[PDB]
Amino acid sequence: EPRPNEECLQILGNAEKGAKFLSDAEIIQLVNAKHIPAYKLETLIETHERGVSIRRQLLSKKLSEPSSLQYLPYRDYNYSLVMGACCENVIGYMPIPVGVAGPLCLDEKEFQVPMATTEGCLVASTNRGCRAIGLGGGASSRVLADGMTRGPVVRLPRACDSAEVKAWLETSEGFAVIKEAFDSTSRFARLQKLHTSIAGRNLYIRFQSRSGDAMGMNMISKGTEKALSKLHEYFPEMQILAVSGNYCTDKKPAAINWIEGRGKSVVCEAVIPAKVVREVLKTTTEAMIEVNINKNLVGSAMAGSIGGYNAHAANIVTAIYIACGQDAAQNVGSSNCITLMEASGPTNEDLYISCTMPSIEIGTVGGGTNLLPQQACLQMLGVQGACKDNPGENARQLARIVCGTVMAGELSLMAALAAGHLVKS
Amino acid sequence: EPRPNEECLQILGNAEKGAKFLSDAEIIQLVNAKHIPAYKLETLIETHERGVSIRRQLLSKKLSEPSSLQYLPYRDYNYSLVMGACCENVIGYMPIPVGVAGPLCLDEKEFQVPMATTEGCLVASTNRGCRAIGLGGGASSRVLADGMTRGPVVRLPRACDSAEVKAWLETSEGFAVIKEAFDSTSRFARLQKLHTSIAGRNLYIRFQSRSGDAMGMNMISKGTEKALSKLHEYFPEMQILAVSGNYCTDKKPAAINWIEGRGKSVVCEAVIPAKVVREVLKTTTEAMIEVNINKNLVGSAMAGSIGGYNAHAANIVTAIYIACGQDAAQNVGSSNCITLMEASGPTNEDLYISCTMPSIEIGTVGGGTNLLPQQACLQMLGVQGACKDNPGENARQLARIVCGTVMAGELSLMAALAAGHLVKS
Amino acid sequence: PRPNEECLQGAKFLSDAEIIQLVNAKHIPAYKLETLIETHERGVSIRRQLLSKKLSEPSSLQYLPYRDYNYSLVMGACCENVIGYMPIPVGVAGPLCLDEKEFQVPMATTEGCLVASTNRGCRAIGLGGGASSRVLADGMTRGPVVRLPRACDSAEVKAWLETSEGFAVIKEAFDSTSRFARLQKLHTSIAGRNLYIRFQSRSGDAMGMNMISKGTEKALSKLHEYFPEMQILAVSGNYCTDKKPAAINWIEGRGKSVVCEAVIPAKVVREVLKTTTEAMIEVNINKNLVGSAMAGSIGGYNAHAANIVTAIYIACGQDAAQNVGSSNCITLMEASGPTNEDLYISCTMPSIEIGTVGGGTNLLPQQACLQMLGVQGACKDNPGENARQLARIVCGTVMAGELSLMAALAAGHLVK
Amino acid sequence: PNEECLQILGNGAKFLSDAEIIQLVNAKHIPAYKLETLIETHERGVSIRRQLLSKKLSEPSSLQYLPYRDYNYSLVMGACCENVIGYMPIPVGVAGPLCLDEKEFQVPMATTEGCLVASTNRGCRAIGLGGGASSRVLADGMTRGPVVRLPRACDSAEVKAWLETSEGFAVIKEAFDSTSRFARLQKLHTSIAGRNLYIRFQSRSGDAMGMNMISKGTEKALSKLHEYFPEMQILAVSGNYCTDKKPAAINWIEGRGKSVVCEAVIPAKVVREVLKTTTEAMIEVNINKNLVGSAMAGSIGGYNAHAANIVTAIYIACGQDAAQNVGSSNCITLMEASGPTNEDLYISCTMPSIEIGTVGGGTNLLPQQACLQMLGVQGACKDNPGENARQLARIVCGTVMAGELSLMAALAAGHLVK
Ligand SMILES: CCc1c(C(=O)Nc2ccc(-c3ccccc3)cc2)c2c(n1CC[C@@H](O)C[C@@H](O)CC(=O)O)CCCCC2
Ligand SMILES: CCc1c(C(=O)Nc2ccc(-c3ccccc3)cc2)c2c(n1CC[C@@H](O)C[C@@H](O)CC(=O)O)CCCCC2
Ligand SMILES: CCc1c(C(=O)Nc2ccc(-c3ccccc3)cc2)c2c(n1CC[C@@H](O)C[C@@H](O)CC(=O)O)CCCCC2
Ligand SMILES: CCc1c(C(=O)Nc2ccc(-c3ccccc3)cc2)c2c(n1CC[C@@H](O)C[C@@H](O)CC(=O)O)CCCCC2
Repeated sequence: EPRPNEECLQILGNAEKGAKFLSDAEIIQLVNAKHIPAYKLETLIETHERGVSIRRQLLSKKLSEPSSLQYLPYRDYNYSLVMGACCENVIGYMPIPVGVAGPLCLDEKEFQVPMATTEGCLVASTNRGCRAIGLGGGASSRVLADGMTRGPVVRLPRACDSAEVKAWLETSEGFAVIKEAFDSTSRFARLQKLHTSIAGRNLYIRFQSRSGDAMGMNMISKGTEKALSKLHEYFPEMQILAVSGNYCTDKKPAAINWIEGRGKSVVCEAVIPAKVVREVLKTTTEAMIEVNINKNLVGSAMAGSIGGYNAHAANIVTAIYIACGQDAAQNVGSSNCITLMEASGPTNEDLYISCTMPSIEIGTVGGGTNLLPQQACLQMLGVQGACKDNPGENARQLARIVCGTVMAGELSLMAALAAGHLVKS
Repeated sequence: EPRPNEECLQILGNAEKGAKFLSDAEIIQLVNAKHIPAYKLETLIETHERGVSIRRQLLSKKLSEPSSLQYLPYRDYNYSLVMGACCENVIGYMPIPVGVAGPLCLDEKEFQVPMATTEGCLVASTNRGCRAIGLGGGASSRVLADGMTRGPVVRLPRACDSAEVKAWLETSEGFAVIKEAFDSTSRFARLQKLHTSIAGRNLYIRFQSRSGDAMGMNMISKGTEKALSKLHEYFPEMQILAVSGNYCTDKKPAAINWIEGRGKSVVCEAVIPAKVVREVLKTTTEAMIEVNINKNLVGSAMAGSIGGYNAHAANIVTAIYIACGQDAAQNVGSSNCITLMEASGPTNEDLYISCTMPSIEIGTVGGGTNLLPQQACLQMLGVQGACKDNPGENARQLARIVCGTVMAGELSLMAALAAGHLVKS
Repeated sequence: PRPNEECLQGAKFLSDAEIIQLVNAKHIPAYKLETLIETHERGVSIRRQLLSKKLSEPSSLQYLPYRDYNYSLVMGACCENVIGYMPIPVGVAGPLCLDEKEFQVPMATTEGCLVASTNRGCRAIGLGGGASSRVLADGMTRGPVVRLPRACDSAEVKAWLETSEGFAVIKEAFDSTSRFARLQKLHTSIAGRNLYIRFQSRSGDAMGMNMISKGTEKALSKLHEYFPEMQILAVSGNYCTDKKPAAINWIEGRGKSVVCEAVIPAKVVREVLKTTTEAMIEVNINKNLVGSAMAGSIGGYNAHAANIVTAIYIACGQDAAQNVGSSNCITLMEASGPTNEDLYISCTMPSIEIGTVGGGTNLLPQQACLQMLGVQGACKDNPGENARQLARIVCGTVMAGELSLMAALAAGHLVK
Repeated sequence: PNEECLQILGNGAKFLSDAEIIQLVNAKHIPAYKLETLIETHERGVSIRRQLLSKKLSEPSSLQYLPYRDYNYSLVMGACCENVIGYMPIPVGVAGPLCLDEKEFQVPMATTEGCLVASTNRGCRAIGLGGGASSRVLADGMTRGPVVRLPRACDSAEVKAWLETSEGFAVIKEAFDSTSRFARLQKLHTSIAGRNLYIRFQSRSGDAMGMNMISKGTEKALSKLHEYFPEMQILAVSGNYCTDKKPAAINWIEGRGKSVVCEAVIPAKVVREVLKTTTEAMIEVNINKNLVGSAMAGSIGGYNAHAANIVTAIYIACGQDAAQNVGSSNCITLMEASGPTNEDLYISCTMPSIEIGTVGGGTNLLPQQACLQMLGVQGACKDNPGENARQLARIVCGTVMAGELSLMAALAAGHLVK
C-alpha cells in the first residue's frame, strides 16, 4: 500500500486531501530519502498525536534498541497547548509522581501543596514539617521585594564613554527617558531603580520590574530591547552585545541575586512549641539550633557557599516548580535560602525558625502554567492564572507558599539529622 | 446501602474481606469520623490506584475549588514502583512534554537526547547546536574524575582534639582503618583521599567514593555511617552531629564542588568550522567569542558567580534530568559549568568551544530511574541500568552526554545573542 | 641609684632605672606612667625597658628604632603602647601619565622588583599617550545589624525605609552629625528577624569610617524612635563590608569605585614589555578571568593589584588592613587599533577605601608622600577631590603593575 | 664647569659635589640609570634621587619630612626595594602578654589605627585570666598554581590522569624536590577548564614563606612535564590558581601556607569585668555578624570581625609581605556557651591560609628582625626546620582571637563609635 515517492508528494501538496489520506509508512518514506525534511512534520500532518507517533517511529529506527520508547507514553495527552509554545520535536511525555504536603498553615490560611518528585521520603518529610508548623500556631510570610530582572551588556569604544552612560543613567532625567521607553512596551512594565556596573568598556545594566502574575522573562526582555534603543539615540557609539550579559542573573549561581534579589524576595517564620519539637520532630530545640548553626551556617561557610545556607530548599523548590509548570532550571537561583534557628519564649526551649529566600523566580501565567495538569496544581493553591483586582497577587502568594513549604521541609530534614538519622529509613 | 460506621469497621478488620468490600463513600465516612488516618490509606487499600483515587476525593473537598484536580491525571500509571520508593501521599502525576535533540555526535557515537521541558524553543535551539557540532566533525569528552561525596560534621570536646583526629585521618594507618569500615558496606565502595576542614571544635569530613552506576547518595551515606562508627572507637568523646554538615555539598551552591568535584567531573570540546558557524549559527566566530568573554566570564565575574560561567547549562541539565529519572534538585550543583570559546583554524575564523562541568551528579540505577518511562529515555542513549562488564560506564556515559548537550545549547543560545536577537522568536 | 622612697614625691628629676624600679617592686601601677613623664620620647624608652625584662632576648629591642621621631601626633590618635617604629623602604614608580598630569607614586614595600616592575608599567603607559580614569561612584559604607521581635516586624522596617518619607527622616538624622555627611540610597537585607542596613555617604577627603559611624549612630537612634522594640545588635554586622572579602563591596562598590584605561602601541609592547599584544590577551583571559574563576574568586580577577595597593597605602597613611576590599579589581585586555595589534588594558576597582585626611595621613612622613602626588590634606575648593584623585592614582598605578607583571609572565618568567 | 666634571668621574664620584653631579644629568652627559653604581655610597645615591625628584614635583618641598638618613640601605638595595627615596615610619605598639601554648608572648603591631593595639591588648588580658589559649598547625605548604595549555581538552585530560598516577607524580615530585633542600611536594591538585590545565604545586619551605622556593621547584617540575608532553605550552607560572594575594575559595578550602586553629574558654566573671558584657550577648553578635552578616554580604572566607587589622599590623612589624593579608586574614570566628551552667565563653578562630615566614623578604632587615626576635621566632630554626614560622603563625591566630574578643565585646556592649 505504500505508494511511490513522486505520487505521494502530489497528494501532500493537494490542498483538499493532505497527509490525512497518506499512511504512516508513506509519510516516513518522504522524510527518509529527503523530500519532507524532518522538522517539517509539525505543521503538515492532520492531528498532533499522529505527528508524535510518526516522530517516534522515525526515532525508533535510529536507536540501538528499536523498542526503547515502549514505556514512554504519548497517547491521549493534550498536545495542542504544547506545540509552538512549550516543547519541540515532541515524542511523548514524562510522568513525574505528584504527592501532597499539608495542610500548610500560612498567613492564617491553609494550603495543600503539590510536589512532583521521584525522591522517596521527600513529601512525607515535608508533610511532617507542615504538621509541626500547624500545631505551633502556624507560619507567617512577607514579600519583601518583587521584580524580575534582565542584565544586558553593551560596549562603548572606551571605559570613559561607558562611564558617561553610567552617569547619564544615574541622573533623574536620563532615568525618566529610559523608564518611558521601557514602560511603553506593556501595561505591567514599571522600571524600578537601575543598577549598573562597569568593567572597562563594558557596561552591565540591570533592568528590574514587576511583571504582574507572569514570571516575566518575555516581558522584561521586550522592555529592555526598546529601552536600549532609546539609550542608543543619546549614545550612538553604543553596541548592544547581548540582552543577557549574565548580570540578571538567570539560571546560574550569582551573589547579585543573593544581595539585590530577583523576582520575589520572601521571608517565612514560625515558633514551634518545645512539645511539638519533641513529639512530631523527635528532637529538642537545643539540638536543632546546634545542627543549624554548625551545618547551615558554619558548614555552608566552610564549603564556600554563596546563598546556600540551608539544608534542602532545592528539594522543595524543584518539586513544587515541576508540579506547577514553573521553569525548573530556575531552581538554581530560586533555591537561595538562609535557614535560621534560635531559642524562643521563657525556657528558651521553643524553636524559632525563619527561611529567607531573596530570589524566587515564579509566575502563575505563561510557560508551563498554560498547560492543564500543572494548572490543576496551581488551582489547589488558589493561585492559578492572573488576578484581575490585584495583579501580582497570585504569583506573590505562590512565592509565599514556596518559602513556607521550604521552611516545613527544613524543620523535618534538620530534625532527622539531629536525632541521628544517617540513612533514608 | 452506605452502612453505619461500626459495621464498616469490622469488615475492615476482616482478613478475607478488608478494604475491597467497602465502597469509596464508606471509606471516606470512616476517615471523616476519624477511624482511619490519611497515611493508613496506603496499606489498607488493595490496589494503589484506588488509594490514589480516595486520597484525591478527600483532598478535593478541602479545597476552595472542588474540581481543581479534574485535569491532573492519575489513572493507568504504574504506582507499584512509586509507592514507598519514589513518592508519598500520591494524588496523580505531572506529565512533562519530552522532546529530542540529535543526533549528538559525541566520541564517534550518536545520541538521540531526551529533554523534558515546558520552555519554548529550548529543544529546537539545543537541536540546532547539535547540528552545528555534527557538521563540524563532532565533539569529544573525557570524564576527569568520579566520586559522590558526603560531608558529615562531627564535634570534638575541644579544637585541640579535632586537630588530633584530622592528623590521625591523614596518617596512612588511620586512613586504612576508616577505608576498611567504609568499603565493607558495599561492593562499589572504594574510599578516596579524605578531605577535611576544621572550624573550632567542628571537623567536617568529606568522604568520597565511586558508587557503580548509582548516583551514590545511599551508598556513600551507608559507608559514612560505618566509617564514623569506627572513628568513634578511636575517639569516643566525638559527637556525630549530622550526617551532612553541608560540606558534601548536596543541593546548595558551594565552591568545594567547583574545586574538588562531586559525582562526575567532565569536559567536552569541539571545533566548529567557519562555514558551519555561518550557515547553522548565523553569526561569526569573532562575534561569538566577544559575547562569551564578556558574558560568560566577565559578566559572570561582575555578578559574583561561583561556577556559573555559562549561558544556560541549567536548562539542558534540568531537561535531561527530568526525562531520565535523575534528581532535578541536584541541578543546583550539576549545572556548574564554565564555557570557553577561542579562535582556531587558519585565519582565526573557526570556533574552538569547550564546556567544563566538574560536578555532575548522575546515575542510571536507583531513584526515578527505576520507573519504566524514565527508563525508556535512558534506553534512547544506551545507558539504562547497570553495566556488569564495566561498572560505571553507563552513568559516566550519561554524564558525558549531559556535558556535550550543554555545549550544544551553549553554541545555539550564544549564537542567537550574538546575532542580535534580544527576544525569543 | 637612690632608694624607692625619694621618688614617690616632679618626674623630670628622676632616672629611667628609678621609674622602672617603682613598677618592679610594685610601688606604683603601670597605667599611671602614661601621663607622669614629661617628654614623649622618654615615655617610649621606659616602655621598651619594661618590655625588655619580659623577653627571653633582652637586647632584641636594640635595632628597633625609636629616637628622633615625632610621637606627639601618634599618641592618643594612631597607636598605643608605642615601643618605637618600623621603617618600610619607599620607592618611586613614575612618571605616571593620568588625566593630562604626571605623578611620582610612592610605594612602601619590602618585596624585590615590585617598584621597578610598576615603574616599567608606567614607562609603557607613558609611551602610549597616558591613561584615563573616572570615579564611577563615591561612598564609604557601614552595615549595622538590628533585630526585631519577628521577621514580619523587620519586613515592616524594610518597607518603611524604602518609602521616600522614611528615608527623608533617616537622612535628616544622618546629615545632622557632620559637615560631609550626605546619605545616599540605602541598601537592606533581611535574614529572618535580622535586618542589615547599608548606610552610604561621602565624607570629604577623609576615608570616612568614623564619620559614617556617627551618622549611623544617630540614624539608628531615630529608627529606634519609630520602632521601639528594635534591638541594636551591632554597628557593624559585616554588611559594610569592612576589612573582609565580600561580594557586596564588589557589586555595590564601597568608598571609591574607579575605572582606568590605556592603549599600548604594538611597538611599545614589543620593545618595552618584551612580549606581544596577542600573548598578553591570552594570559589575561586565561589567568585573570578563567584562572580566578577556577579558584573560586569573588573580585580577584587580577594579577597583583594588592601588591600596588598595599605599597601606596602604607606610604600614604592609609589603613593597610583595608587592602582586602580595596584590592578588588578586574584587569581586562583586548585587541585595539586598525591592525588589531595594539593592547587595550583596563582595570576596574569598585571598592578603593581611601582618604587624604585623618588617621595616618595626620603623620608628617605619610604627608610627604601625599604631597608628592599633590593630594595631601583637604581639598578646600572641592571637598573630596584629593581623595578621589588618590583613588584614581591607585587604579592607574595598579594598571601599570598589571602591565609589567603580565608581560613578564607572558615572556616565560618563572623568577625573580 | 660641565666638561671638567666628566674627567674626574674616572679617577671619583666623591670628588664631585651634589650640585655638580645633578648639572651633569640635567644637561644629558650621563643618563639617569647610572646612579646605583657610580655614587660610592647607598645613602648619598638616595639623596641625589630625592633632589632629582624634588625638581619634578609641583611642590618642591614635598619630601622634607620623609626620612632617609641613618638607615641600613645595603640590605634593601637589589632585594627588598628599588628607586629608593627614603623610608616610612609606622608606629609599633605592643599587645601582651599573650598566653599561648604554655608560653607568654609580647606581640609587635605596626599600625596607624587608633585603639587597635589597646583593644588587641585587652583581648590578651581576658585570655590570660581565662587560663591561656591553645593552637595547632593543621597544615603547612606554600602553593604555586601555574596554567598550561595543550592543543585539546582531551590532551589536557591525558596529562591530568598521568599526574594522578603513582609513577607520574613520582617523576614530578623528584624534579620539584631537587631544586631546594626543603622542596618536598605533597599531592597535586589539578583543575581543567577546556584545553587549559591548572596544576597546584604544594610544598613546605622550611621557615621561609616559600614564594621564591616553590617558584623554582614549579619551573623545574614543568620542564620534566614538557619532556613527556612536548605540545604543552607553558602559559604562566601563576594562572591565579595558587592563589596569591587575591580572594579565592581554593585557599579557604585547600589552605595555603599555615592552616591554623586557636581556642580559649573565657570565664563568666572575666567577660563581665574585663570585656564589660555577657557570654550570651557575644554569642548573639558573633552568630549574626560573623556568620549571618557575612553570609548576607556574600563572604567567602571572611567570617570574622577584624582579623585583617591584627594580621596586617603584625605582618608589617615582622617583615612579612603585607599584600598577602588578602588571603592570610581568612578567618572564621566561632563562639558558643561553655562550662556547667553555659556561662563561660568558648572562642575559636580558624585561619586556613596564613602566609608567613621568618627568613627572607622583609625579615632580612634589622628593625623587622628585632620584632621577630621579641617573639623568639627570628631566622631559621636549625633543630626543627619550619618551627619558627609555625610559631609565628600560631601567634598570628592567637593574637587575632584576642582581637576578636575585644572588638566583639565592644560591639556587644553597645559602642557604635570608637
Ligand atoms: C528530605 C528527605 C530525607 C530525609 C528525611 O527527611 N527523612 C524522613 C524524615 C521524616 C519522616 C517521617 C514522615 C512521616 C512521619 C514521621 C516521619 C520520613 C523520612 C533524610 C534524608 N533525606 C534526603 C535528603 C537529601 O535529599 C538532601 C540532603 O542531602 C541535603 C543535605 O542536608 O545535605 C537523608 C538522610 C538523613 C536524614 C533523613
Ligand atoms: C534556549 C532558549 C532561548 C533562546 C533560543 O535559543 N532561541 C532559539 C535559537 C535557535 C532556534 C532555531 C531552531 C531551529 C533552527 C534554527 C534556529 C530557535 C530558538 C533565546 C533565549 N532563550 C531563553 C534562554 C533562557 O532560558 C536562559 C537565559 O536567560 C540565560 C542567560 O543567557 O542569561 C532568550 C532570548 C535571546 C536569545 C534567544
Ligand atoms: C611584581 C613583582 C614580580 C615580578 C616582576 O614584576 N618582575 C619584574 C618585572 C619587570 C622588571 C623590569 C623593570 C625595569 C626594566 C625591565 C624589567 C623587573 C622585574 C615577577 C614576579 N613577581 C612577584 C609577584 C607576586 O608578588 C604576586 C604573584 O604571586 C601574583 C600572581 O601573578 O599570581 C613573580 C615571578 C613571575 C614573574 C616576575
Ligand atoms: C579595632 C579597634 C576598634 C574598636 C575598639 O576595639 N575599641 C576599643 C576597645 C577596647 C578598648 C579598651 C582598651 C583598654 C582597656 C579597656 C578597653 C579601647 C578601644 C571599635 C572600633 N574599632 C575599629 C574597627 C574597624 O577597624 C574594623 C571594623 O570596621 C570591621 C567590622 O567589625 O566590620 C569600631 C567601632 C566599634 C567598636 C569599637
